Amino acid sequence: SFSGYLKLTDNVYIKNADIVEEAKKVKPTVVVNAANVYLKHGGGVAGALNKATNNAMQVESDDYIATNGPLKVGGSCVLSGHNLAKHCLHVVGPNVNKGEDIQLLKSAYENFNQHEVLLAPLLSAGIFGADPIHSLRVCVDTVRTNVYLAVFDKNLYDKLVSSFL
Ligand SMILES: Cc1nn(C)c(C)c1CC(N)=O
Repeated sequence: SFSGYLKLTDNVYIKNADIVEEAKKVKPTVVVNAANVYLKHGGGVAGALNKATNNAMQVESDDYIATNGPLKVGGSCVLSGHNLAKHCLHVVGPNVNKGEDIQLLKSAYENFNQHEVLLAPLLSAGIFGADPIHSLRVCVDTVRTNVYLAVFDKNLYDKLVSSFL
């Protein structure tokens, strides 16, 4: 199962890890992707997860968008986890670099509550432009299911742990 995690709360755990390497090692039931409404997995966690699937995630995602249209900011969809997990929960957090409402980050984390355990990144952090300390706070105050957070950047991981209330 999950190893080397620091316990933050009853249900939130955190580790300085590459989420792709973590997924390949654990092969969890659910890996969360930091998706955009179009499921265009270009950069950040999405680009890295998609690249690990040899673009199979993008092919599947384009078929999903052709049938269903775009997701909502704060919304999600469950697709295949390919070689990384049983399922991938594509969750759209607000992108602050696109003027999206930061209040939608709580709605985005509510999607995690439909899954008993998840491997996930911090929503809206990184190239999405939100403060990762705020994202972790919304995560622990919103998610009630077991979430194992993978934070790629060591310096950010240390800052998140040392500032966690
Ligand atoms: C992979 C990966 N794992 N995690 C947690 C992040 C933020 C990434 C994105 C990247 N390094 O391209």
